Amino acid sequence: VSVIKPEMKMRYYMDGSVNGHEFTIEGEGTGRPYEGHQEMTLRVTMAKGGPMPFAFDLVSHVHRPFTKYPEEIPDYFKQAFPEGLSWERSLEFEDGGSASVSAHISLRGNTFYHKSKFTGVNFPADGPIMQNQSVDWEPSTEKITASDGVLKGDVTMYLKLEGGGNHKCQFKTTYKAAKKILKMPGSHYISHRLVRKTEGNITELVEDAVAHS
Repeated sequence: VSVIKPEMKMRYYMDGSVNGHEFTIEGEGTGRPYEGHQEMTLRVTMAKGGPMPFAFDLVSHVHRPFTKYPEEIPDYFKQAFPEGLSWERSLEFEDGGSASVSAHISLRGNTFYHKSKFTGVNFPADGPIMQNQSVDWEPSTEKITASDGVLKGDVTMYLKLEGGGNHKCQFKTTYKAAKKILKMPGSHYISHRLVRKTEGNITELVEDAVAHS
C-alpha cells in the first residue's frame, strides 16, 4: 500500500477574478512529493477573451503535499491523504491590492485534483500586478505553526520587479486536513523556490520546497 508515490500527477482548475476581470485557469503537472518538487503548465482563459490583464505571479502561489520532509518532522500534508487537504490564504500587497483564495485538494489514483476560488481586489491600475511588471517571487521561508488540528503558515513574500526592486506581499494561510491527523508536527519552516516561465496566457511553473528547523 502506498497512498502517495515518488511520482504523482496533478490536474488544476481555478475560478477567479482580479479587479473585476473574471477568468478560469486549467492545467496539469507532474511532481515528486518526497523530493518537494513539482512542474506544471497552466492555461489562463479570460471570460471576455483576450490576454490576462495581470501578472501571473498574483496566482502562481496557488500543493504542500509536494514538500520534502525530514523524518524528524511529521508531514501533516501527506498524512491528510487519501482523505484530502484544503487551505485558505489571504494576500496583502504593499500598494493596497489584496486577495483571498481557497483550494480543495483531492486524490484519485496517482493524480491530485486541485480546485480553487480566487478573488483579487483594489490593485492600483498603474501598479506592477495590473501592469504585468513583476517577474517572479523571491525564494522564501514560511513559518509553519500547529493549532488545534490545523496548520498556520506565515510568510512575507517579495515580488521581483522588471526594473529591479521588490514589491512586498504578506501571506497568511490555514491548512486543513479533511480528517483528524494522527501525528501533528511542532513549529517549523518550509523554504520555497517558485519560478515561472510565461508566454502570454500560458505559464509553466516549477517549485521546490523543503521543510526544516
